[PDB]
Amino acid sequence: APTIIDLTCTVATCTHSSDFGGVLTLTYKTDKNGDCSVHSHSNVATLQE
Amino acid sequence: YEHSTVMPNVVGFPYKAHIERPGYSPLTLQMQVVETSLEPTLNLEYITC
Repeated sequence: APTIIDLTCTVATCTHSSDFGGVLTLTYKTDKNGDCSVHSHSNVATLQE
Repeated sequence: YEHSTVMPNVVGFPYKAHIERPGYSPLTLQMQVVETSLEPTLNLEYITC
């Protein structure tokens, strides 16, 4: 697994609609390229992927 | 998306309207008055010669 350090998130746009109406940008630092899993830890917002 | 503005009644003045929709990048559209005409409603009383 890749090691991820110093990660922050900023919200580009948000609109509380029925569809997926908000978009997130995450900044990170990694040692290798890889495929690994993202999650949200509340039901106030639902991710798509 | 509905928008409303007010533009001066001047021939040749370059009016530019700025639309800022929450989910999209801002848009600027240009309106210009090429020509104008104002006609009264006339009812003939008589003629002379």
